[PDB]
Amino acid sequence: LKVLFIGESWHIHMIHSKGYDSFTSSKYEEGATWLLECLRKGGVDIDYMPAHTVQIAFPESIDELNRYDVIVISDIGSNTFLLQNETFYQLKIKPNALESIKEYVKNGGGLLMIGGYLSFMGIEAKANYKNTVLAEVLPVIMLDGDDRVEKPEGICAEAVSPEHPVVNGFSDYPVFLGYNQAVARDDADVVLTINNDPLLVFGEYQQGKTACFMSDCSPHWGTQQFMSWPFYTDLWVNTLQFIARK
Amino acid sequence: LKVLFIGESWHIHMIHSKGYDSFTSSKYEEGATWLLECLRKGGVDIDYMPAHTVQIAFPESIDELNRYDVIVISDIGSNTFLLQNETFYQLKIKPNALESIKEYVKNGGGLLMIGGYLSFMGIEAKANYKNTVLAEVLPVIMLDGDDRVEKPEGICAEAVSPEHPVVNGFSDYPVFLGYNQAVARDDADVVLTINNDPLLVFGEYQQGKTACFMSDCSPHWGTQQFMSWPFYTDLWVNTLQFIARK
Amino acid sequence: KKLKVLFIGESWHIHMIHSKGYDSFTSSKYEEGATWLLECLRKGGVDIDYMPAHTVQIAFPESIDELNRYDVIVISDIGSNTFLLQNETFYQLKIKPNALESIKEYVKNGGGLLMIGGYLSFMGIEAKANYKNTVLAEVLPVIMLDGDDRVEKPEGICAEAVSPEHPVVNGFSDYPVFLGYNQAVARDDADVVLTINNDPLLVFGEYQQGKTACFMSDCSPHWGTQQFMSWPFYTDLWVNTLQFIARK
Amino acid sequence: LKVLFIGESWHIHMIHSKGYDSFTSSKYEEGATWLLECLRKGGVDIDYMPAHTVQIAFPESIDELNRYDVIVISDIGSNTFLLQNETFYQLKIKPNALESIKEYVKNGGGLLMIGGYLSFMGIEAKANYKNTVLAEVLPVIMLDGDDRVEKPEGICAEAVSPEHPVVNGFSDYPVFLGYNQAVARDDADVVLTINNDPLLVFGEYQQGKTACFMSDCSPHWGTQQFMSWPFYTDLWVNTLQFIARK
Amino acid sequence: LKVLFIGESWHIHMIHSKGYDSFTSSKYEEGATWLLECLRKGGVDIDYMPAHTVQIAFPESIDELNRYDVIVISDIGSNTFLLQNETFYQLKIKPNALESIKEYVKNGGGLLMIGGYLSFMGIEAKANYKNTVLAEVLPVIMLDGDDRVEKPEGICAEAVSPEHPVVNGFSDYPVFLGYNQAVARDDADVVLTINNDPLLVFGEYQQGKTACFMSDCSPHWGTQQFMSWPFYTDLWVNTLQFIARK
Amino acid sequence: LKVLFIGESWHIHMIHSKGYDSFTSSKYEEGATWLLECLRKGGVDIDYMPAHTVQIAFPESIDELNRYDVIVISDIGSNTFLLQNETFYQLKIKPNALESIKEYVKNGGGLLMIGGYLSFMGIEAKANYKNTVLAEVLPVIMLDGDDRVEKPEGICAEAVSPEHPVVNGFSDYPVFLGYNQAVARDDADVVLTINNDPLLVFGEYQQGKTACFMSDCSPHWGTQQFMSWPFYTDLWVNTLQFIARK
Repeated sequence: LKVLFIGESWHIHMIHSKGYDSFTSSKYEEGATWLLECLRKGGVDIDYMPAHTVQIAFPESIDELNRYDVIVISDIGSNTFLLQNETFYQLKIKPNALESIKEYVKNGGGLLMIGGYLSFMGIEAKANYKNTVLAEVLPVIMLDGDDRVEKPEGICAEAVSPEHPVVNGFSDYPVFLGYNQAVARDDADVVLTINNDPLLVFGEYQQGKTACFMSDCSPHWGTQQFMSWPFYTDLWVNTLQFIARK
Repeated sequence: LKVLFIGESWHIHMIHSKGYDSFTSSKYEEGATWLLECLRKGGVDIDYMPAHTVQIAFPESIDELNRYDVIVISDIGSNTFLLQNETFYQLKIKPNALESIKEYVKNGGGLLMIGGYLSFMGIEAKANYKNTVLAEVLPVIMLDGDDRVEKPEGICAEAVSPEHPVVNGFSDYPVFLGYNQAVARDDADVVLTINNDPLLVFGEYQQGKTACFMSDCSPHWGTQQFMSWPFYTDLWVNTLQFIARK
Repeated sequence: KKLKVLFIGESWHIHMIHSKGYDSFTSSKYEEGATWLLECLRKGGVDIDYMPAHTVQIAFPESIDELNRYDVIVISDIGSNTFLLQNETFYQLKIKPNALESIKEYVKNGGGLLMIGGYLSFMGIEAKANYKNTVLAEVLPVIMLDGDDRVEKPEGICAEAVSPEHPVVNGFSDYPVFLGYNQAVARDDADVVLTINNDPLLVFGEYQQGKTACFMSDCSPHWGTQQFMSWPFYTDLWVNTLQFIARK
Repeated sequence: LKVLFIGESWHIHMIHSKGYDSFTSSKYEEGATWLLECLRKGGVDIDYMPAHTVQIAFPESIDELNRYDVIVISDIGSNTFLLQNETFYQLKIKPNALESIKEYVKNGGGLLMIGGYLSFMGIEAKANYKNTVLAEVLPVIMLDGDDRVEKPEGICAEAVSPEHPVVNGFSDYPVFLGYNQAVARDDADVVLTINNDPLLVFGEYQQGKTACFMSDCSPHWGTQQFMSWPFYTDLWVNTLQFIARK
Repeated sequence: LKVLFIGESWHIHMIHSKGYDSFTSSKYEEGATWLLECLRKGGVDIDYMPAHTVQIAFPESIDELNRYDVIVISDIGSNTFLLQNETFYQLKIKPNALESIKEYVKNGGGLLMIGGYLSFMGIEAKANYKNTVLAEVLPVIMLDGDDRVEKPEGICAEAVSPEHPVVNGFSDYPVFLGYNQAVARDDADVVLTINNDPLLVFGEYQQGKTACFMSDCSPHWGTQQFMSWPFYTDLWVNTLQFIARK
Repeated sequence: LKVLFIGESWHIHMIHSKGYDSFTSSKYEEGATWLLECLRKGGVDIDYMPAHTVQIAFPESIDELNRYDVIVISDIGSNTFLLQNETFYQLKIKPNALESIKEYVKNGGGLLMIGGYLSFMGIEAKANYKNTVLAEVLPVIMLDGDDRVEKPEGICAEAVSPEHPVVNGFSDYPVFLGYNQAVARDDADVVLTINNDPLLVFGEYQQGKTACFMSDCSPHWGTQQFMSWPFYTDLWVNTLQFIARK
C-alpha cells in the first residue's frame, strides 16, 4: 500500500512584544505524529510531503503520482498547489497540480482529505477548496465562507452506517473539539456523523475513490479520547484500504 | 446594575519600514475608556474584562456569570471565546464560553453587542459570530461575509421609535462613520436606524433581554460628535437598564 | 481624442521576514506593477497621472471638479478599503468626503471608469478588495461573487473574442494566454467582448452619462503573461478601451 | 513590605505558515504568576505592572514612587520606560521614568533587576540599559552589545559569600540555562556566581540599596529545578527585605 | 539653490491583535512635509526622494547628482543606499550610491545629515553609517552601537558659537525630545550643542562642505515648539546655504 | 570524504501591502543547492542539515559528529544551535551543540564557516558568534557589531598565498558583492584576500583544522560569475580536503 501524504507542516514565526520592544523566535513543525506512526506500524508505506515541498517540487506529470494507491491531503490549502514558487515568483507556465490530482483520481487513484484550518474551506476560508477544480472531485459540497465548527467542550462522532466495512465492529465513539462543516453529496455514502453533520464520507470519481474525514487526525480538534480510542489505527488504515487503487 | 464588559482592548505591533530597513514599536490600548467612565458616572458598576483576560481566565461556571445584570461584548471576535489558551495551546477540554453566555441569557441575563471591526461579522468577517452558537441569541440576522458599511463622509442616526423608553426625549442625533449591516429579526424591536439599516435593536432570548448597537461606541466609527453628544450616557445607561436582569 | 487619464493603484510595499532557524532578518521592498503598461499608454499618446496606492491614503482629491479633468479613471490592484479608509479617516478622527462616492459622481456626470483584475481588484484574494459591498458595485458592468473570486490557471488559458467586430478589438488576432482572472457575471445590460474559460474577460457598460469597462484579468504578472505584454495588440487593447469609454 | 514589580509580561503574535498561506494566533502571557503568588503568601504587598501598563500609566511623581520599599524590573527594556505612548505617539512632553527611578533610589528606595532577554543589554542588546541614565545606578557594568550567555546544558549557581544574610543556609544550588554577562563594580558585594560571572550582586546608590540577579526568575533560563528549589521563595523574599527602604 | 532631499518616508504595517484574532492596516507617511514647505518658501529648489524611491530608482551616475548644490539625508539608513532592489533581488552589479555621494561631496557638493532612528547609528544601530564608506565624509565620529539619547522630559538647544553666520540673531532655542550622540571631529565646528553633546556641526570634505544636525527635523524628537520656532526656516535655509556648492 | 553541511535554508513570510490592505505569501527556500550538487559531483559525501532540522534533530552525541570528516556552517546563526526547540519551548536541559562542535574539532574534526548575514557577526550582529563558545575555534577575530562590508559595485578576490594547496593553479578570480570583515589570528594562514581584508583563512584548533571563507557561497554576495567560475568546485572541494580529518 503506497500512500502519498501531503501537508501537516508549518513554519511559525513568533513576535514576542514586551512593552515597546520585541524579539522573534522561529520554529518548524510537522503535525501528524500519532497518525503517521499508527499508519507505519499498520503496514502502510508513506511517502511524506511537507507543504513547502509542494511549492518547489510537486510532480509535473501524472506518471509520478500513478505509483500511489492513495493521495492524502491534510492542513494544506489549495493556494499551495496552485501557486507554486515557479508560478508566483518565477513567471513560469506550469502544470496545474490540482488538475494532476484530478486526473490521478479519474484513472483509479484514491484521495483522502482530512479536516483542519487549512483543509476544505478552513480558517477565514483560506483553504479555498470550493473555488477550485478539485471541488468536483470531492464527495462533499463545501460552505461559501469559514466552515469551522468550534467545539472546545468536545462532541462525539456517531456511526450512521455501523455495518460499513471501514467501521464494522467499532464502538464507544470518541469526542472531537471541532470539524469543517460540509454537506455530503447525495450520491455519496455517509458513514460517521458529528453534531448533525457528516464526519466520514465515501464517494467515487470516475475510476477512483474518495473519502473525506471532516475533523482533524491530530490536535487540537483531534482529542486524546480519539487517539487512544481502540479503533483509531483501524479507522485510518481501513479508510485508505477502502479507497486504494486496485 | 452590575455589568461585565468584554473587549475593547488590543495589542498593536507596528513595523515601520524606511526603505530597506525597519524598526518596530508595540502598544497596548483600550478603546471604550470614555464609555466606561460615562457608565460609571451614570451609576453602573462595571467589571472590565479585556480580550486577553477572556483567553486566560473566562469564567467556567454560569454561577460566576449569573451575578451580572448585563454582559456587554464589543470589538472581540468569537474566536477569542472559543479558542482560549488552554484550548488552543495546552490541549485542554474547556467549557464553551459562548454556550455559557447563551445559558446566562437563557436564565434572565441581559446581553448587549456593540458593533465594530471585531463584532458581528466585522472586517474580513473575522469576528465570525454568525457561524457560532451565539448567533441564535442575538435580535439581528448577520450577513455571510464582511458586513462593514464604511461612511467616511458620515451619516446620521435616525429614531424610528422616538417614543421607545430607551430613546425618549433624545434629539439632535449624531453622525457616524460606519456600522455593521445586519437584519433585525422578525420578532425584534428596531428603535434606531442608520442609512435605513438597523442601528439599535432590542429582543428576547427565553428569560433574557438582548440588544445590538450596530455602530461603534468609540472611534473611528463612533465620532467625536457622538461621544460628546448630550444623550450619549443616557443612550448607553438606558439600554443596559432596559435589558438588565429583572 | 486627446485623453487625460488618472491611473490608480499597481503599487505595493513588501515586508519580508526571512527566518533562518531561530533568527530572522527583514528586508523591505517597494515595487510598482504597471511600469510597462504606463509606458505603452505614454507612447500611445495618453496623458497619464499615476497615483500609487499610498498616494490615495495621503492625498486622494476631495473635489469632484478635480476629478472632472480626467476623461477616464483606471483602478488596478487597489482595494476598496484604501479609498474608504484614508489616513485622516482611520487615524486622525476627521470627516472626509467619500472617495468612492466621488468616483461614482464623476462617472454619473460623464467620466469613464476602467477596473483591471487582480488580487486587490473586484473581490480578489480572500475577498479583501471587497468592492461588492461598496457604493461602487452599482457602477460596474459586472456582478461580483460573494467571496474570493480568483480563478487560478497556472497552466494558462487564452482569451477569446466573442464580439471580434467590436471597435475596441476589431482586427486583433492570436490571443495570448493568461494565468488567472477574477470571476464575475456580466450585467445582462452590458456588452461582453472577450471571454476567458467561458467567463467574461472584457465587458463594456454605461452608468448614467459615463461609460464603464472591466478587464477581468491582470495587466501585469503573474496573471498577465510575458506573452500578453509583448502581444502585438497589447497597446491597442488598453488604448482602444480607454478611448471607447472616454468622456465626450 | 511594599513592592512595585514591573514586567514579566508579553504579547505573541504567532504567524503560522502552511505552504503559501498563513493564519495567525495571538496571546498575552504573564511569566511570574506563581512567584508573585508566593511573594504575596510570604507577606509581600505587590503592585504588579505588566510592561504595557508602563507605556500607559507610569508614576510621574517622586512621592508616588516613594511609597514603595522596593521596585523590581524584570524582562522589560529601557525603551518601554523612555518611550511611553504619550511620548512616542501623542508627542507630549513627560517626566522621564528612568530619571524618576534613579531619583527614587537616591531617596532611599530599593531596586532589583532580574535578568532575561530584555534586561541589562539582552538579546541583540535591545534592552539597552547601558546607554541610559539608569546605568550608573546599577551595581554592575554591562557589555557593549548582546550580553546573553546561553547554557542549554545547564550550569549551577555557586555561593561566594555563603554567609551573606540573603543566602545563609541555602544549599543544593539549582541549574540555570543562561544569564546576562556583566562585571561587578569594585564597591559591590558579589554573593552568588554563575560560570564564574556574577549571578547575585548587591550595591548602593546614595541612600538606596540595589540588587542584580543575572539570570531569570522564569523559564527558560530559570529552570524547573530552580522554580521548585527550596529557598527559591526565600531568595526573593530575602533580597527584597535586604534592599527595602526601612 | 538646488537641493536633493532624501528620506523622511516610511510604510507602517500595523498588526492589531484583539485576543485570538488580529486585523491589519498599512499606512504610508512622509515626515518632513512641513520642512519642505518652509524650505521652498525660503526659495530653496527641492527635489524630494522618498526612501522607497532610492530602492527603486536611485541615480546611477554622478553626473545626475551634480545638478545639486546640497544633498540632504534624513531618516534613511545606509542599507537602503547599499542594497537597492537590483542588487538585493535581481542579482545585478551596480554603482555604490554611498560611493557616488562621497564622490559628489569630494568634487564640491554639500551634504547635510539630519538625526533620527535611521540616521547616524540610530535605533539598534540599524542605520549603520559608521561601518560604511560615508563615515569618513562626516564631521562627527559616531558611537559603536545604538546612539540615541532619549529625552522625553525635553532639553533645549544651546548656541556655543552664536557669532556663526548660520545662527546669527537666533534666540530662545526650542526643546527637543532626543538626539543622536556623536563626537568631535577635531577640525570641525560645533555651533549648537544639546545636553553637552554636539547638535549642529559643520566641517568639510575635500572641495565639499558638510553639516550634521544631531536631532530630528520632525517628531517626536523635533517638537512642535521647534516646528513653530520663528528661526526654524532660517536654521535649515542658512545651514543649506552655508554648505551649498561654491 | 564525509561532510555535514549545516544551514543555507530559510522560510520567507512576505507581507504585501497595497494601500490599507495586505495579503501574505510564504515560502521555504534552500540557498546552496548548486554548491551541494557541485560537491556531490566532485566526490564529496554530504549530509545536509537545514537550519530547522538543527532545531529538532541535532546530534546529542559527540560520537555522532565524530563520523564526519568536516562540518560546514553557513548562513545559520549561533542562536539556532544554542536554542533548539526542547531548550526554548519544552523546558528541557540539552547538550550544547556549540560545545559539541568545539569538542569535535578539538579531537581532529574539520570546521569550515562560510560568510553571509547569519554567519560570523552578520546583519545587525545577529549571528553573534563572537559572544559564543565557538569563537575561540575560528581562525579569525570578529568585529563587535555588524561586520558586513557591502560592495554592490563588485570587488575581486585576490590570492596572497597562490602556492597554497587549496588554491594552487586557480586563476581569473571572480567578483564578490560583499563579505564579513574579520581579522586573521596571528597563528593562522590567510590565503585569499578581499578589499585587503581576509577572504580565505586556515587554522588549527588542537588536533583539528579550521577554515573560514568570509564571503558567501551563494547570491547575492556570491555572484553569478563566482558560481560558474571554473575553480568554484575546486575551491570548496580543495578546502574541505585540506581541513578534513586526519
